[PDB]
Amino acid sequence: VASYDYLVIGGGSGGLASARRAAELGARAAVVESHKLGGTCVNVGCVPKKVMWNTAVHSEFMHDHADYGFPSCEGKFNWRVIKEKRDAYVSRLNAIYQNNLTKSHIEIIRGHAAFTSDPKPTIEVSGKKYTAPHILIATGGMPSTPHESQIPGASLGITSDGFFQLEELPGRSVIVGAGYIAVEMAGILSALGSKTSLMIRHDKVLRSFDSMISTNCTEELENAGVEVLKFSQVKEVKKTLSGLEVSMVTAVPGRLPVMTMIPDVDCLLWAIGRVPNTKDLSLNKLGIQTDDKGHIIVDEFQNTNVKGIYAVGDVCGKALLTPVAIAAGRKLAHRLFEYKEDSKLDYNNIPTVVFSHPPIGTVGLTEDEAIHKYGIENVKTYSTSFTPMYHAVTKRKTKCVMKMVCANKEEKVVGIHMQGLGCDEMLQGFAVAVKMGATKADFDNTVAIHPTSSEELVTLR
Amino acid sequence: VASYDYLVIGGGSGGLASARRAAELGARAAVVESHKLGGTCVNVGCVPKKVMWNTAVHSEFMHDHADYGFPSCEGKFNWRVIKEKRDAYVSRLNAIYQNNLTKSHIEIIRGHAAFTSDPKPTIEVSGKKYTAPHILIATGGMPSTPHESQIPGASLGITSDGFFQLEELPGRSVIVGAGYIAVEMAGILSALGSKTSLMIRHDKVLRSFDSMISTNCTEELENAGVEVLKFSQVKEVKKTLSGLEVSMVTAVPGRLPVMTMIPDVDCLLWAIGRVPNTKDLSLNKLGIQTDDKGHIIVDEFQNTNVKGIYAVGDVCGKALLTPVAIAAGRKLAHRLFEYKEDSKLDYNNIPTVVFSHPPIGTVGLTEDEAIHKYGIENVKTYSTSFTPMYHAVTKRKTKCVMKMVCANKEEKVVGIHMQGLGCDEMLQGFAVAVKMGATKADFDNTVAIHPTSSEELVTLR
Ligand SMILES: Cc1cc2nc3c(=O)[nH]c(=O)nc-3n(C[C@H](O)[C@H](O)[C@H](O)COP(=O)(O)OP(=O)(O)OC[C@H]3O[C@@H](n4cnc5c(N)ncnc54)[C@H](O)[C@@H]3O)c2cc1C
Ligand SMILES: Cc1cc2nc3c(=O)[nH]c(=O)nc-3n(C[C@H](O)[C@H](O)[C@H](O)COP(=O)(O)OP(=O)(O)OC[C@H]3O[C@@H](n4cnc5c(N)ncnc54)[C@H](O)[C@@H]3O)c2cc1C
Ligand SMILES: *CC1=C(CCCCCC(=O)O)C(=O)c2ccccc2C1=O
Ligand SMILES: *CC1=C(CCCCCC(=O)O)C(=O)c2ccccc2C1=O
Repeated sequence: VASYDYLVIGGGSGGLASARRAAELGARAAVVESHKLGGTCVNVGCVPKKVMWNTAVHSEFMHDHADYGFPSCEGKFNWRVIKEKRDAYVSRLNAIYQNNLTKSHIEIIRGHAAFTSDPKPTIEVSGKKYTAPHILIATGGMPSTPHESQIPGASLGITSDGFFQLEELPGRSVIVGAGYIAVEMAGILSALGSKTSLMIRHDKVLRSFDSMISTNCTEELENAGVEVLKFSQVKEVKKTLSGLEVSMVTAVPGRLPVMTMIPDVDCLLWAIGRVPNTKDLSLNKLGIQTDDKGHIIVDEFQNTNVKGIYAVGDVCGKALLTPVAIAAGRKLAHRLFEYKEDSKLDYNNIPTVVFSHPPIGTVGLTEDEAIHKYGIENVKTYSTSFTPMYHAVTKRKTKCVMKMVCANKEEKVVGIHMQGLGCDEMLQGFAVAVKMGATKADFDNTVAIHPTSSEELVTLR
Repeated sequence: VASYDYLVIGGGSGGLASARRAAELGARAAVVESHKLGGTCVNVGCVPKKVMWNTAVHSEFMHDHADYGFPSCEGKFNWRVIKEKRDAYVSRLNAIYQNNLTKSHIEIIRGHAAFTSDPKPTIEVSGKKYTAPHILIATGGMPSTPHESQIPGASLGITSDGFFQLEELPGRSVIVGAGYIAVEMAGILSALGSKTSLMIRHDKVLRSFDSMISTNCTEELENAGVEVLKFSQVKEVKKTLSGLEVSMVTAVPGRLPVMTMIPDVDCLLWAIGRVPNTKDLSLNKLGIQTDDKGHIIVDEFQNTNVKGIYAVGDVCGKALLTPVAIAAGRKLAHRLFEYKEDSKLDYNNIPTVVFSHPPIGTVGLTEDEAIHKYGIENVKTYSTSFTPMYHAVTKRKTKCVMKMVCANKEEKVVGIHMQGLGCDEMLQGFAVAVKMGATKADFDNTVAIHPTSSEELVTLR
């Protein structure tokens, strides 16, 4: 059996980040990947999603062209064109990167890995055994789809994975879900020309976000032309002559249930959650702990319940973002190969951007979370809403809302929430300030940059 | 004679800001304006400039419309259309603000103001004399134009003031200057279709900015189609049958000087600097101190050399920005009506954005300034350059450059400099962090937001 200092299962964001840092510290490592190196981020997540978002934004530009003094443009979008360019970009990334694994002298093991019953930490790929005193599980996850038994015909729908396989613009789309992936997909499809509906179980999207964001985002979706079907769930899906027929039940509180048949649907996209990839790792052979969802259980140092075995990224079910998987992986490498016992990722104040229209930026606690932690008596919030200057000459409008959540006497900034033009690139710097424990005084004592939307955050009344 | 509790000369950003708050604090102030209320910010500066920049940005992105999968869009810009909408927008702004002015009860005196003798601070406007225990001078400045004795025919050219009076797109434009106003005007004109040249005295633009920015900005201007005329100065201007003829002398080090006659110029714009408005204030009658340039000298509390008289804004020649004039003005009305010996604007680490293409963001010290203040041995810089993923599918390209200047062993961040897409809305948050005395560790400890350009600043190595 081949022996290494570090074995990483999964060549995605978390695995590659941890493997490369370990190698820089001298560790002899190998990465096991059953599919495409790069994982979800480059192949069916972050990167291709952003390219499609940039495309959707270009559609918004086409619409304001006349208002800005130019002759109107046609508007016939060609999905095939961007699809081909997007695929080429992903190919370049996959190539330019594989080179990095080579430069780091990290061995790549192609195939599906599974733990062996060997008393010593050992895995098997294809038919060969590999071992090491340190083994990292970074297998990520996958999109969740309903069972045929629960919702007959569910298999007729696609997920975000299928979204990236599309070669043409669906004429009519129905997205099921209220999370950020559901919101991003609905926004992109609608902006590019698809007659889009977003089906949600309650009254608003992004219910885990601050109330202001949940409310505002739902309203902007409706203003953009996305039909938000509230308190609705899919009961059945059936193939028709034109496409698919979606049977929906709407149960609004205070009203009676009603069934609706949505016809002529070209694309039914399920965006109801993610499930971890742990089913076939033979975790039981070592007694590796997981929850009833399949997530690997870990402590603050990413240790599983078994010595010498760790886990990071989507597989653990906490803060499912690329930079998080990367940071957790690198912090672990320093702990194991630089012997920094205190090296770990701080999961507090992790910033996130949702690429909606306009984009959302948030970091820290929501107003409700702050109230629960410090007591309503010790929480003070500042907020504002305005129409960005960009829309001064356009008929089409979007608004910008910002909220600052402060705690205690010194009004420590414990949360920042916003949606509006430019919020995607505006958040990072404010996140650094929040991580530093900035107070509102720190914000107010920073001179504003005029004229921008960002200056509103340092001039809150 | 008319008497008030606070007299303010100038109805601009610094004047209105101080007076408006003065009224708020229960003060009894009045403001004298010889021209349009609001000042440079709303009439011939910040706001209208940004509307024109947004228009230019629109035009630039639309050149990538076909690359993003849409049918090519023509680009015959109609200047008159935007001019009218811009004027209307400014009108709505003045009205909204005017409602807040009359609300705080502030007497507006029309006419050119000028000081008189009197053993006590007194001013006369159109024959009528006014006075008060506190007089604020906030007359701002104006564009500088060469004297006919120096450059014959110089009066044939316009300045930024005239730029905002333009009702048609000049076919051929020549902008003279290397500062940010010159850079912004050249970029807007060229983006909108004018055959544009930018004449500078040396090799690069923005020489007072960090070397990386000066170099990069000059290159981006050339890549955008702006002809940068280096080591060149205007000697004479003459009216011709088809516009203007600009006589220029070019003297590149190592080469022989040469005379060039630029024909068929439709618009010659002087952007060689600004001078303070104090030539007709008769401040000599009261011994008010000024420098050789005409700037009113003041201390940290904006006090002139004559008790009871203060000055803020562009007229003082330091940090010529709207938020600085506003803040200094508020901090003053604060001191004179709140009694806080420590109340004054901190002029350190003021952030600024230059609306070039792409935009520039900077705060803190340049690498050279830091090297001189801390010593080469105590300064370390981190920098990166990349092509934003927005261009992954476009033939046209712009780059993004970022530089972090650190000082001493803890690597305190004393400067951040960058140019690229989104940098205009990206800077504010980082400025808050720098003002807080953030170190590189603080930046690196903040989790990145992917995929964005802003995350590159927290992952520099
Ligand atoms: C549509 C979509 C949009 C998103 N947008 C964003 C965004 O804008 N920003 C952001 O920060 N995050 C975003 N995310 C989330 C981000 O992509 C994930 O958090 C990140 O990819 C997780 O990294 P990971 O390393 O845990 O797993 P993954 O990158 O999924 O990698 C796990 C790898 O392990 C391999 N593997 C699994 N089992 C085995 C085995 N037994 N043997 C060998 N190899 C195996 C897989 O094939 C895979 O390559 C998005 C996700 C989706 C789905
Ligand atoms: C083209 C251009 C673009 C700019 N872009 C930006 C930008 O994007 N961001 C930024 O922060 N800054 C920008 N600035 C700078 C900003 O506009 C100025 O810093 C700010 O307006 C200065 O405010 P102020 O109150 O000192 O003077 P001003 O606003 O110039 O006001 C002085 C007022 O006093 C009046 N006045 C003068 N003399 C007398 C007198 N004797 N009696 C009565 N009234 C008198 C004037 O007519 C005027 O209205 C720009 C400037 C220009 C020229
Ligand atoms: C998110 C992403 C990935 C997955 C990577 C984590 C790799 C980390 C490391 O080495 O520390 C890529 O593989 C990749 C490749 C080229 C360009 C962009 C990207 C990504 O954004
Ligand atoms: C820059 C600006 C100005 C100039 C003024 C100072 C106003 C300050 C204060 O009273 O506190 C405006 O007058 C104005 C009016 C409406 C909308 C925007 C603006 C500006 O950006």
